Amino acid sequence: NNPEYSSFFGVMGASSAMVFSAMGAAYGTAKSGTGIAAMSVMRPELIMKSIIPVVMAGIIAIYGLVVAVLIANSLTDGITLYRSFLQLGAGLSVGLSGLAAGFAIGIVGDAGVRGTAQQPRLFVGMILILIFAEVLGLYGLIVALILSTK
Amino acid sequence: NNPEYSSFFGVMGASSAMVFSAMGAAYGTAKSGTGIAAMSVMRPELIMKSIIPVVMAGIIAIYGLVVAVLIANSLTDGITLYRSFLQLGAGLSVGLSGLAAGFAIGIVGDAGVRGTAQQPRLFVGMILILIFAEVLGLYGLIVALILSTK
Amino acid sequence: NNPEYSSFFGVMGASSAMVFSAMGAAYGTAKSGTGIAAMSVMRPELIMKSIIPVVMAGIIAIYGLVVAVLIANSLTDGITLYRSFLQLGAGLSVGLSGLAAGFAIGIVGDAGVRGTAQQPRLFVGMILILIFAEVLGLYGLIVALILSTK
Amino acid sequence: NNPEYSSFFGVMGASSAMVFSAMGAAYGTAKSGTGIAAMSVMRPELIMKSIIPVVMAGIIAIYGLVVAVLIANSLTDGITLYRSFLQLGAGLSVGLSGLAAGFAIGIVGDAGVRGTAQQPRLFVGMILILIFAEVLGLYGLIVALILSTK
Amino acid sequence: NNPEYSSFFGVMGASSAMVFSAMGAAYGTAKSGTGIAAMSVMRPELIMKSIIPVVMAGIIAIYGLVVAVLIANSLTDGITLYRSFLQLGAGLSVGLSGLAAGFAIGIVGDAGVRGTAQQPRLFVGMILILIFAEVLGLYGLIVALILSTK
Amino acid sequence: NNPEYSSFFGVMGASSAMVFSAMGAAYGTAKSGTGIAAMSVMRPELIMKSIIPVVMAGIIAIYGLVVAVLIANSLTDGITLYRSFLQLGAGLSVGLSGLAAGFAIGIVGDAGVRGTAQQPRLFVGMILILIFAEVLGLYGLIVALILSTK
Amino acid sequence: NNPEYSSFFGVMGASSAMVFSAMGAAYGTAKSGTGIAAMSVMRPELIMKSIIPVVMAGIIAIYGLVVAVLIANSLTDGITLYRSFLQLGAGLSVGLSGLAAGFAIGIVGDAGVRGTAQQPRLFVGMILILIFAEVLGLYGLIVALILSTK
Amino acid sequence: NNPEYSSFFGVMGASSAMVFSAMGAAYGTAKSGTGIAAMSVMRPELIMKSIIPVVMAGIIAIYGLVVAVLIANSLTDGITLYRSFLQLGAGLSVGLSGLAAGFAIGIVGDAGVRGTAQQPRLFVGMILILIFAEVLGLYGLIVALILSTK
Amino acid sequence: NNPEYSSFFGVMGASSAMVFSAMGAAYGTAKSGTGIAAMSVMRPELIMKSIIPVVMAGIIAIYGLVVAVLIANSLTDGITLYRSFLQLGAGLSVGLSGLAAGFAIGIVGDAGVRGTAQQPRLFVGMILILIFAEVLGLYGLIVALILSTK
Amino acid sequence: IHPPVSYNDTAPRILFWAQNFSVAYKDEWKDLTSLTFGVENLNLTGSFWNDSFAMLSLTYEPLFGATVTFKFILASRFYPVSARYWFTMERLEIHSNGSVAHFNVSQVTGPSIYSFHCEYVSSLSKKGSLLVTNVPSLWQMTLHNFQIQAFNVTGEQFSYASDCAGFFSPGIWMGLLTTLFMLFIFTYGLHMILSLKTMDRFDD
Amino acid sequence: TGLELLYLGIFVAFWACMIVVGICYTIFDLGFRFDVAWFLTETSPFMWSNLGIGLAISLSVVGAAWGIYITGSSIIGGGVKAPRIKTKNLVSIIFCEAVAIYGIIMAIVISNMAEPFSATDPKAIGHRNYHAGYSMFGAGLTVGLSNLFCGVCVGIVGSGAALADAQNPSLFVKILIVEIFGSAIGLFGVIVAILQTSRVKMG
Amino acid sequence: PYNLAYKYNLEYSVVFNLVLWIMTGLALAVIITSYNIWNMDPGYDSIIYRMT
Repeated sequence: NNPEYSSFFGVMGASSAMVFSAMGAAYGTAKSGTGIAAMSVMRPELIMKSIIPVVMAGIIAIYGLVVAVLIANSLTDGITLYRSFLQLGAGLSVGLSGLAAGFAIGIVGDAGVRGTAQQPRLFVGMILILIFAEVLGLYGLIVALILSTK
Repeated sequence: NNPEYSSFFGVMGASSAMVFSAMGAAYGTAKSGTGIAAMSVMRPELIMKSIIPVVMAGIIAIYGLVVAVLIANSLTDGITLYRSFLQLGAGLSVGLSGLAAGFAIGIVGDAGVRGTAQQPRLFVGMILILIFAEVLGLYGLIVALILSTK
Repeated sequence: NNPEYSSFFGVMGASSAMVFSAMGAAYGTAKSGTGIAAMSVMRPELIMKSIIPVVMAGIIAIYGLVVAVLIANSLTDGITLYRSFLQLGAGLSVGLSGLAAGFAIGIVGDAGVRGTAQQPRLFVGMILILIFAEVLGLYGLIVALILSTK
Repeated sequence: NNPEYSSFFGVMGASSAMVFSAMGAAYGTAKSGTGIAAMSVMRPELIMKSIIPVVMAGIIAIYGLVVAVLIANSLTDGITLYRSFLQLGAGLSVGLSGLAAGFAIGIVGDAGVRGTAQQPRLFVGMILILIFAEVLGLYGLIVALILSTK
Repeated sequence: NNPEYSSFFGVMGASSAMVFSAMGAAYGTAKSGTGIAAMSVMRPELIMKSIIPVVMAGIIAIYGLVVAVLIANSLTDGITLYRSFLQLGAGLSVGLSGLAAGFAIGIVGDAGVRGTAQQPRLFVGMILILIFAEVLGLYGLIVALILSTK
Repeated sequence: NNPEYSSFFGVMGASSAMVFSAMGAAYGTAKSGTGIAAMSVMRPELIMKSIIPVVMAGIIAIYGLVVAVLIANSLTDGITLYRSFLQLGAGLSVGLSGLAAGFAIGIVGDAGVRGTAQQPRLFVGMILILIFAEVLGLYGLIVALILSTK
Repeated sequence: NNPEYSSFFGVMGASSAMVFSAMGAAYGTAKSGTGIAAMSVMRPELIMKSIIPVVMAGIIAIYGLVVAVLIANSLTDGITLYRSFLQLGAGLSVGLSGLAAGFAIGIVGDAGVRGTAQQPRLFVGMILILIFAEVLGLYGLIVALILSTK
Repeated sequence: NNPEYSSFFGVMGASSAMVFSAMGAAYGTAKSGTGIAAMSVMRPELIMKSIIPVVMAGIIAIYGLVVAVLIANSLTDGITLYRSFLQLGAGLSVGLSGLAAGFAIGIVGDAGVRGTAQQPRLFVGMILILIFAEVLGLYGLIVALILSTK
Repeated sequence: NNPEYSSFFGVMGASSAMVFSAMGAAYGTAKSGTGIAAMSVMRPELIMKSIIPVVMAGIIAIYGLVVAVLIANSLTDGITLYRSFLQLGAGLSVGLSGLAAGFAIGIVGDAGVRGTAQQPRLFVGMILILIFAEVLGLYGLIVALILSTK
Repeated sequence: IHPPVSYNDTAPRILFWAQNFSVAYKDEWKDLTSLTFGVENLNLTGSFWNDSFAMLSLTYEPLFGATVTFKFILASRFYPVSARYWFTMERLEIHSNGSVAHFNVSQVTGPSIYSFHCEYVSSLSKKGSLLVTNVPSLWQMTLHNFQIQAFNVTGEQFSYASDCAGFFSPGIWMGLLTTLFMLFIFTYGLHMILSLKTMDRFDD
Repeated sequence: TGLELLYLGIFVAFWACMIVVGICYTIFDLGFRFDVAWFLTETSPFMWSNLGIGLAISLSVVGAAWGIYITGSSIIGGGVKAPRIKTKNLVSIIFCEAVAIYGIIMAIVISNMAEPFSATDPKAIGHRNYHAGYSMFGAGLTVGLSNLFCGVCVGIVGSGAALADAQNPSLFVKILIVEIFGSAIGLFGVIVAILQTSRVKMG
Repeated sequence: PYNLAYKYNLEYSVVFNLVLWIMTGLALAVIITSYNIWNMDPGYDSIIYRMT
């Protein structure tokens, strides 16, 4: 006696998990990329030490993919309303966490890589701040998997 | 038999895939194209190298098209509401993901083309950033494939 | 017995707790990071000690996470609507209170580091105001825990 | 007897009491922090003496916490819809009163600390305006308390 | 009859009565304080007498308090829907009226105190204008009183 | 019999009659006062005459009070829905008319006093214009009285 | 017998009728007044001639008043929905048309007066354009009268 | 058989036919009048010949009047929904077409008159452009009339 | 047999067909005429050649007119919902197409007229481009006719 | 306010009410409210109840030269879309002298645990025409403030009621979609037209 | 920012209403009232099909015209000092117009899909018929927006192309590759629309 | 008595939509007119710089 409309929420959980994490990663890549492009004209040797934020946005994206794929695997044609809402919760948690964490990663990377261009000592501060940002996506992942697996 | 209105969400799934993928590809193409046009007058020797980002945007478009075709073939007038929701999920997953990817490709391509116009050594880093940006849409394509095939 | 949609608000609480507090932490991280990268140029010796705002901001995310997981383990299939409402309340409390806190930390730290670049004495007042900012997230945790436990 | 959803308005009252007070306090602390940081440059001997506005923002937060805690403590399951409404009323009262107070404290301080930096005489004036702004949150607390008791 | 949702309107009335008056007082105090801070640097000797517009904002706040307390005193579980509606009406009457008075007092003070700093004579005329601005809230209070006791 | 919720529109009529008239008078008072300060700084002697526009805004406040009080005295529990809607019409008619009149009086007062400082003989045209602006609120009142007493 | 709620549309016709007409008139008076004030500082001899646009706006006000009085007088507690709707139509037709005429009168009055000070020959054309502006409100009144009487 | 509420859409046909054509004529006269005023200060002898654009805006108004009056004449009580909708259609067709036409008239008249002041020969071209815009209002009238009579 | 409201959609189709085309034409003529005046002041001898863009705007208006009257002809009382929506489709098809075509013709016309003013060689280019915009209006008209004559 | 008609089986099981209940045959109207409600002599013979089905057979002896009866035929069942048991009034069956007539019913539906209400459940066009036929019929029926509940009954009380009075209707929804997609276009056009501007200067 | 503030305000109000109404319906148990199925079923398939076609043509035309003027402004301005431009860079205009060409092709193709019903009851209308409605609406929406976006893209890149050509004759023939890729997106939209309508039948 | 449902009218849909949308249009018209006047340029540019 499982409503057929209930399964929609699980699909939406998977979608959200993918899409919002994707938007966060996209912005994070974007701002860090413009920063890198600006920096590279003056200090090309910093390209590889400065791409790291893009990798971290990529990690936000992989977090989104992991949660979304897990939700998809858990989905079923007669999925219960309770479990489906759990999957929606996981999807929103991870997706919006990734959105926020990516916003942070992008802004931090932009400002930082620019900062290093004029002052190389800042590199350590960059990497610290960037990981502190990525930790938000980690928390999103944590909560998302807990809900998706309950 | 399945409810009469069921197929609506599957139709929307196909449409969303193609349409949002097209939005992403269009923005990426246009942004990279304005960058390319501005760069051409300055450093004409770099045009055929600088094209690549438009190819990445086209890759996002292809990602959209593949999913859209899959949903179109899977679609019929009597699908279960569950599969209809899943088709919509696949469509949105690839589509919005491609949109985010497209903004990424456009911005990164523009900034990087502008940089390389001034400093050739940025080129390879730009390629790497572009790859990481399209990878965002690739994740959406993976999740969409899974949702649709399930 | 209990309405089947009750679980929706429980999962909404679980999500909200993490997501909104995470947005606050993200904004704080971003503003403080830009401030750090700015101040580093003139006074590169202060970066590590001056990271304390990002260190403090991550705490809002910790708070969000704890409330989220507590709502999660409290969730089950048959919760009464009363309990689901308490879970929603706890989630919203910690999340949005942490968002307010995060705006506070972001602004205060961003201003404080830049000021300290010109006046090292400010650091102590910066810490004081930052504590007065984190306590907002803390109070949200207190109310959220009380609600979720009831 | 009572409709089973009556506690929704109680939990919403709690969430309002905490969250809106938190927003007000956050705005107050943020603007006061900008003021302190700005004034610090040429008058660092005023830092420790100028924290008062942030303290008042903290008191905003304290009213928020107090009302929310009372609300939560008094939430019983079969709460009469009547008292549940009254309780939404108390929460809104304290919370939005705290937001108004937060606007007041923040705007007052951001200018008042600067004015003091140029002119020591103002300090007493600023504290007077701050207390008059503070009593706004105080009135909100009074009203919320009477509705919660009632 | 007396539907179980009746008291909601009266409760919202109390909330409005306090909250909108509080917002008005907040803005009035904020602007008047900003003007006072601006003036003090030039003419510190005016502070004791120039504070008055903030007191006028406080009067608006007091109006809000009085109407709110009357409403709260009047509430009751078996409140008739007509009494609840009168209570709501009184609440809006006082609250939004006070908000208008707050806007007026605030703008007027911001201008007038600055002017007085540059011209001693303006003081009394400013006071008259503030008297009229508060008179608006006084009308609001009277209307709310009549509605409440009707 | 008339449905119980009918008196809603009468109570709203009274509340709006006060509130919107209040908003209009507040705005007019505001702009007039700013202009008065500005003119007074240079030409203090002209204050006593220049205050007049604020008085005429107080007239709008009076209109609002009169109509609101009339409606309040007319309110009854067994009020016919038709009479209730009449009272709502009257309340809106006075209130938003006073809003228009306050707008006009405010802009005219500002501009006119500002000019008057430079050319005293403008006073005649100014006064005439404010008359023309106040008769708008007078018309609002006439319509409101007809509607309410009908 | 007719549906009781019909009264609403008649009262709304009255309210709209007076309100939009009044707002248009207010705009017309206000901008014309700004023009007059700016003009006077130079050419005080043109005050009585320049007042004309404000009168022309007062004409819109009078039109609104006329239709509104007709509507209010014609309302009855047993009004048919046909007649009530018709009254609404009359109200909209005069009021919004008068608002358009109000913007026209105000803008042209301002511009024309300012020019006239610079060039008195403009005055005749300014009259003609003023008349053309008002005939809009006259058409609105005609339509509204026909509607209100049918 | 003639749903009771049918009169509404005929009434709106009337109201639109008036109001939207009126707004179009108003914008036309407004912008053209600003242009006339601007040109006057330089080229007085053109003033009388320059007013044609305002005339054509008035013709937009007269189109509105013709359609609205015909519509009102056709508003019988027991109107069928068919004719009521045709009546609305006529209303919108004239009103919005006239709105667009009046916008065109205003912009073109402004441009044309100020150009003519600089260069007389533009006069015929301006008249031609005004005609080609005015035919838009003419088509609005033609479609509205057809819809109304059919 | 057929629902009584069926005619509304056909009426909306006709009204849209007129109105959107009219607005497109209005924008086109306004922009074009502005450019014509600007070129005129310097080059009186190009008016007759330059007017063409306004003529093509007239063409799009005519397209709207023909489609609209064709729909009006088919607006019969016993209109089946099928035919009604066919007419709505015709309406939108011509209408939005014409609005876009008007934008294109207007902007291209302004740009081209200004260019011709300096460079006579461009005139043929102007016309050649403009035809490619106007053929869009032809396209919308064609599809609208096919729909209406389905 | 008269009491509802109730069919009982160890307890009330089917419940029906209206403020006014009337019928016509050959356009000659007659009123049934008093003869129906509260009066004990209302013959319910032939009425039948099932957890899946219900048939309420009201009866009046002299009406229209016949011992007339009205069978309201209702059912309930599981719809897989949602866990709920929905209910519907399928048809109305008039029984007349040696004769029967069938009316299909359009919009009387809802969750089985809630009653249903409607103003003017009647065959006349002017009043909603919720009862319908393909064949033109001698019969007219009108039920003003009709309310009914044939499943999950509990004592004399009705359950909470769903109502015909939705915030929208099919026609209204289609109209709102149409007007919204007109308004999108209109706002786009008006935005662009309002962004039109005029130059402040001219060349030499 | 007047009108944009208005759009933002109305948008916020609409979605606030949606959110609050959703919470209230769920809390009051009105999922039976809020059943999307009734909306989707009683909204006539004709409305879907015909909004579909109208958008299919009109959005395509919007893209075409938008891109057209975006590139035409540049083509003209550059041509002022570079008369060679007018004949050459017109390929931007032609590629913009191809979008509206697609618009017609799919619009008329879909128009061949429509047929009446002579049925009102949803059961009588049937799955095939409701599917026809939604499918036509979706195919129209898809083609319309893919064309819109292709058009804006091609217009922008063409503007850039003309401006670049103004400074150097030789570059245009190479930049046009970006234009080709832009048109490819519209072609993808066309393909998707074709597939969506390929198995549709009203009647 | 007997938990009779509240007597919603038959034309509730149409009356409700008429009220809602008419009031929405009215409220928006009022708000926009107020906005436009609120931002009405006071136009004393010849005086502003003497005052300031």
